Amino acid sequence: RPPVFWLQGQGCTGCSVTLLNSVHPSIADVLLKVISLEFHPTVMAWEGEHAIEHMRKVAEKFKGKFFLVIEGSVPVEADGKYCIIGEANHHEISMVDALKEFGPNAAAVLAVGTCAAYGGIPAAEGSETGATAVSKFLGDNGIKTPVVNIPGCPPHPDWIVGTVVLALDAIKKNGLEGGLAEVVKVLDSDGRPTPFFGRNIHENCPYLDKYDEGVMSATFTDKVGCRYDLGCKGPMTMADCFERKWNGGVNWCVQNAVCIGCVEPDFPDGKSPFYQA
Amino acid sequence: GRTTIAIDPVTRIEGHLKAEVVVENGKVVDARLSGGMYRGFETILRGRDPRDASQIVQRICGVCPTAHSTASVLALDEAFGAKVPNNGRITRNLIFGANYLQSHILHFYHLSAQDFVQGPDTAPFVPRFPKSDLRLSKELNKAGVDQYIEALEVRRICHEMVALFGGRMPHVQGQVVGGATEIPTKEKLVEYAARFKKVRDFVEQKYVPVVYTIGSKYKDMFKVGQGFKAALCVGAFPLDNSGKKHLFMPGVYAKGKDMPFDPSKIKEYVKYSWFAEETTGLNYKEGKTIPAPDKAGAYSFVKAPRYDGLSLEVGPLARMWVNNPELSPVGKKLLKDLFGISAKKFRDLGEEAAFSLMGRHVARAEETYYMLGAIEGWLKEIKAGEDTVVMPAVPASAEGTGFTEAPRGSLLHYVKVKDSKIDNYQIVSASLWNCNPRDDMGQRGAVEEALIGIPVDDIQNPVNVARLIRAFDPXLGCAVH
Ligand code: SF4
Ligand code: SF4
Ligand code: FCO
Ligand SMILES: [Cl-]
Ligand SMILES: [Fe+2]
Ligand code: NI
Repeated sequence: RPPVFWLQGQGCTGCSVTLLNSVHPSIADVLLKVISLEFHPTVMAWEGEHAIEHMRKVAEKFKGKFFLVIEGSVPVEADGKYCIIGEANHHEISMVDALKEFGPNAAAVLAVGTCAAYGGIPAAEGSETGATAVSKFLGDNGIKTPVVNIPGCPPHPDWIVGTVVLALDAIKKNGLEGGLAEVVKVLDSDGRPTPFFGRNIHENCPYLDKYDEGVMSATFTDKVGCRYDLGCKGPMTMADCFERKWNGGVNWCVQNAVCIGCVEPDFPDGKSPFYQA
Repeated sequence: GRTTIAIDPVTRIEGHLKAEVVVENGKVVDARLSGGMYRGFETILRGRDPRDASQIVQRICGVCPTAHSTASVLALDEAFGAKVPNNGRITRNLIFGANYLQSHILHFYHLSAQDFVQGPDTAPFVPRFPKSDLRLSKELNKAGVDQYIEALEVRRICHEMVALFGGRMPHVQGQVVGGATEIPTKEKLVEYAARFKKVRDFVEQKYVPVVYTIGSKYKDMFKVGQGFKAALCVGAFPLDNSGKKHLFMPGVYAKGKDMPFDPSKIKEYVKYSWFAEETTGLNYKEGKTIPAPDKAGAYSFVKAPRYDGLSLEVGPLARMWVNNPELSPVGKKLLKDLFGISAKKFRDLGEEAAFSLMGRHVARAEETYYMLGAIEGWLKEIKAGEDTVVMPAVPASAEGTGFTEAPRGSLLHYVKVKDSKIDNYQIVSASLWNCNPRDDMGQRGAVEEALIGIPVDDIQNPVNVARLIRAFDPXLGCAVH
């Protein structure tokens, strides 16, 4: 049962919260039987340098075998000072330093959320922290550990759990190394698993007929027309929200309002203004 | 004689926090809180279409995004001159109210309960301090574990409630300038009410009773954590369309006195914060956010907000104290049976016990019950099919301020619009009021002060430092933004 360490950089904890909303039949087993969530600052029992040292002892015992979940971007300006994640016997550990320490020794890294995947809101125009995507940061620092991106702001819990399931099945079938190689084959050019991000929202939208007819809603509460004029970014967005919907299937963004393209590498600036085409 | 203890990360909170305390003769005698992660939303927002704010700001915090959504759309409503339709006002209350339920349940069970309840021998419930001061009987400890598990379901259902009219959660799509984007249907109102009944039953039968019952085994924890005994509420959940009656009415309480809230008395100091010295002491309408991560003497990315010079706290205790509602039936009964206390209204707990480590947990449970009544009312008030939004034009020049109460306390957003774009956007949030560093005059932040006197009889197992902090339910994403 491999350990998982969940490190957050410049995130909003939305990736943890979205996972707490999972109704995936496998999630309890993932946490109780398949892996061991040894470090997670939002929910773990211990604290402080003790929690950091616990993670370090586990990481040493499972060198090459543990998994990192990284949420949030990694800020490089000011020598990493815009994100400190812990302190060990007076020595501060920035997100930069944490990834330089643990990154080389992980079996793989899951970059969860658009911030970790692509930079996201912390990297957007007007920011000043040098917010950097996980894969870019690791590459820039010569760390070749495999990274899978599971974006969204936040991701749907099914994308996170589903990617874990994909990986589990691949690793059972071909071993750690070979398994990861099979996972690579089903990633798109932005490092996203194609089962969840391989279809365009707009091509699969229930309002596509209205789009084609040129019937556009002029107020959000008109649910008959297409939402394009209200700012819907479905045409430029690769995600399966149209099918699984959100929060136990009770709604989704296009039904409720508009898609804002939250899974895309240019989010938010390339998807803004949100409420104009 | 003095021992300094540093805790980084403080866990079972949201976000990045370091606490440093000095312990002497078994008690905390000094404290410093450091918010260690910064993003800079107030500068990221500049130059954008102001309507984008009501999406961007939610990413300050995935635990309380509906609060930021609310504050933002209220600011935008003012700046745009938008009159939210009655049914949209109520819809917004239903979207946001449901996350109060989610957030308080998450906080007590998934963040706080391990402070008092021993988890099983599996990660992430072990390892932990060898002497964790976990006092509950076999039976009551098991009830805590069982309810933590059940609460995973309940908090998830609360987010389903949020998403019914909000689109999804975290990060609702359904609140915009001018109201709410989806008119409630009869069928979806039935769905919301079915879930709400499950949540109500859990709150009434499990959550409220367990907080009092666990509290009755930790009566010592009502005797510490008082801090300044000063509180702020800025109002929340409008109950009419004329901006006066609210579920929580505004007010300030300090030195035993109640006074009105005047937002012009807010100033944010930065001497001990990693921001440029010249930006100290600004009211939010003139706020500036210029990071200075190397500035000597500073120790946090949280600014230091003060109300007419006072360091105040916010959250359920603040609101319940300021508004002084009647206590829940189950609370009244357990106060009698377990504590020997006859109490009718919240202030009957007395100031000392209310403003305490355990008092804050009690206030949050009581407030969860209080919110059930409000949501029940809104489910009767809402009208299926009635329009919930107007579609205002973007003004070229305007300003607006949105005031509300996030689950952790007072929140305001201020926007200034120039050339149809955001010229300034300033946020003064709940955990900013609680978890801030010293101001320029050396006055501690609310939680820093509440740490003073906290018992640490065992420096190898200093569990009460973070227990105190967790009582305030911090989220440092909010505090720093
Ligand atoms: S623009 Fe949006 S609402 Fe219209 S068809 Fe495309 S995805 Fe659907
Ligand atoms: S519909 Fe669009 S904005 Fe909503 S979750 Fe899916 S990709 Fe993100
Ligand atoms: N609740 C919440 Fe978030 C914080 N602190 C805000 O405002
Ligand atoms: Cl909220
Ligand atoms: Fe601010
Ligand atoms: Ni928050």
